[PDB]
Amino acid sequence: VEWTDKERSIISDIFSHMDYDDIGPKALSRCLIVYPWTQRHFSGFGNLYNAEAIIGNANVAAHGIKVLHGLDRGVKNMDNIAATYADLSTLHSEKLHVDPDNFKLLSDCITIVLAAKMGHAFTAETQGAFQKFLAVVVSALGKQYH
Amino acid sequence: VEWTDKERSIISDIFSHMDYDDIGPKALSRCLIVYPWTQRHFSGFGNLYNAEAIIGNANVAAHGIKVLHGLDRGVKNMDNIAATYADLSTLHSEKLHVDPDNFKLLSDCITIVLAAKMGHAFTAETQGAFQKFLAVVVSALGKQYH
Amino acid sequence: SLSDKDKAAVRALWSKIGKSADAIGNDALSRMIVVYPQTKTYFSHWPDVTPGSPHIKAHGKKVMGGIALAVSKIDDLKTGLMELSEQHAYKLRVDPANFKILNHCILVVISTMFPKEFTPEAHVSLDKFLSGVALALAERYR
Amino acid sequence: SLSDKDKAAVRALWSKIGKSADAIGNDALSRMIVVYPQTKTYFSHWPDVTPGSPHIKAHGKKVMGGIALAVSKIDDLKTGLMELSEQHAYKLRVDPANFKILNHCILVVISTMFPKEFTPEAHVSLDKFLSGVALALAERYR
Ligand code: HEM
Ligand code: HEM
Ligand code: HEM
Ligand code: HEM
Repeated sequence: VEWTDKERSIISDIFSHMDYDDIGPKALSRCLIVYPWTQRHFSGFGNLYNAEAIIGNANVAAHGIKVLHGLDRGVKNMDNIAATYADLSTLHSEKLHVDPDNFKLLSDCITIVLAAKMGHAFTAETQGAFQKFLAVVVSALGKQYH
Repeated sequence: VEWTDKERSIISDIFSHMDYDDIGPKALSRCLIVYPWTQRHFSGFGNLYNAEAIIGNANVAAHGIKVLHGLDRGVKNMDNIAATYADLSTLHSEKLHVDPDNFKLLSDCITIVLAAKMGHAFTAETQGAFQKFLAVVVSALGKQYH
Repeated sequence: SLSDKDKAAVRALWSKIGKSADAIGNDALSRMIVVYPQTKTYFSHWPDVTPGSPHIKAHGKKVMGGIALAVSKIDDLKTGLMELSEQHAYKLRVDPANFKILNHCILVVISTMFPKEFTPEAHVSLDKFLSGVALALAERYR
Repeated sequence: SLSDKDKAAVRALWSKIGKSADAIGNDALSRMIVVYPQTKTYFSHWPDVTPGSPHIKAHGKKVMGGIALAVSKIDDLKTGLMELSEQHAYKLRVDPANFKILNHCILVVISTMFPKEFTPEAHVSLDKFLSGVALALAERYR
């Protein structure tokens, strides 16, 4: 797995400043709102016939953070992300039967929520860095869809 | 990725009974028509006005045959694919200006044109192996586009 | 968008091949979960999921019905297909990414089964109609 | 296809944001050449496809310039963008791939420029809208 060194730092800088309590909920909210099919694994968590509710649904806040903390575990093991996520990857499939394209949508909403926070700090360079990381981890989590 | 023996097997077989000089043109011909933006990279050809021209064009057959041979290297070195297509990428990249998306397109057509060629003996299981191998080649083929 | 020619294309082709659409939907369905097991998240409710599965035999039937329908609504897929939409979109929350795959397989079962009729011309037209269908199927999403 | 919800939110947003259109395209076009190097393929003839080159700059005018256009022609983009669907097809034969690329990059820029306005709700509609825009540019491909 190739990682230039600027890349390393960027994903390090990014994962240092980022408010997992803010972001996380916001990013799962937008993906449930922007890609309402992904809601099939967060249905009965409250009136999903609502943005404002979804936004402010507890259930949803929580898993979003798990998501971000979960991405943390790969921010350390930057050279073996697969083995890292293989469990989680073997989980989301056999356990909750999740559509691994969904992992695509959510990363995007993350990358887009993240953007709104760094604002003008989120450089093109910063976007690539952040985005290729997200990509890499994404094969990882759909890996054991078998 | 890894390869079962069967995958190894199925793939060896496919390319061996394949008629390199016949499915080549057919699949590349078929791509240019179904995905006409891929005629981009086939400028000076002389008569590609309508489909039937494309089909009856020498400079499409060549490459279309060119292309099947180039996978022999990947059938040959099943597990050094990446390294294998290294210079071929950079070629298509910095000189041929081939869009990477173009690769999956041609993949998809090689498959359809082969499935016609193979009929019932293009089992689902054969398709899995064929597409997985073509994938790995596609990816690698868009790998040195910097 | 679909042209007069494309529409003729896909109606010619459906005329010659439609006789075996049951036949066509079993394997195209067979191939989707094999070649793309990730799509099994869905039919994992199924008592039987391997090709050979009478559940699969039976459902492939359905999908080409649906594609019989869509050929009959080709001038207005969005309207023709709204009940199918809301099912796959509202109820079944399928991901639109998955429509691309069965069409791929539909594209490939047809070529095996109707090599000489599945022209490159026939193809570029059925392919547009298939996304065309994917688009109609996705009206009820967001 | 765009509801009136959608057309409603697309306009308000762009009514809100549409005055930065020249900066949004530079930034967004810079992102594209930067994060998705393969897109540089379409700028080979460009003296130098550096980031945010003025030629790049100016060109983001045009790009974003086409978005405003798409705004007003929102009620029907097919008719609305055929000149651009013609340029970006028979002339440039641009792979439909990169439209979604650009489209994603545009949502990121706007996101960075207008976190207050770019609500979720104003994202799905602007999302669905760009897709229709993506699809109308494809109109003259095949
Ligand atoms: C970057 C991608 C993702 C990562 C790293 C991730 C990470 C995690 C983590 C750390 C857990 C907690 C495990 C547990 O509590 O037992 C989890 C559970 C779960 N994930 Fe995600 N997730 C991702 C994306 C998704 C997506 C897109 C979906 C589909 C909506 C999803 C569905 C679930 C579900 C339903 C659970 C079960 C929660 C539980 O019972 O604890 N995940 N995931
Ligand atoms: C399986 C995918 C492909 C493989 C293995 C492949 C392989 C090759 C090879 C080895 C060459 C030899 C260099 C040469 O002829 O100068 C070549 C030529 C070329 N290829 Fe590809 N190619 C593939 C896909 C494509 C696609 C999708 C396009 C564009 C639609 C493309 C455009 C070209 C062009 C323009 C040439 C130059 C031929 C010449 O100038 O004589 N290739 N290809
Ligand atoms: C070519 C596009 C598609 C067509 C024409 C189609 C057609 C159909 C039809 C006719 C039904 C029968 C349900 C009813 O009306 O009672 C159905 C159900 C269903 N479809 Fe599809 N479908 C398409 C794409 C997909 C995809 C890509 C998936 C998932 C990978 C999917 C998943 C399902 C499921 C899970 C059911 C329910 C089966 C049951 O009743 O147990 N559909 N579809
Ligand atoms: C939102 C979608 C897009 C819009 C509204 C748009 C708009 C435009 C406009 C208005 C022009 C010509 C202006 C003039 O000369 O008066 C143009 C030309 C061009 N566009 Fe775009 N475009 C879009 C997508 C793309 C994408 C995704 C690419 C690259 C992958 C691209 C590459 C080009 C190229 C190569 C030209 C011709 C001149 C040149 O770049 O050398 N366009 N486009």
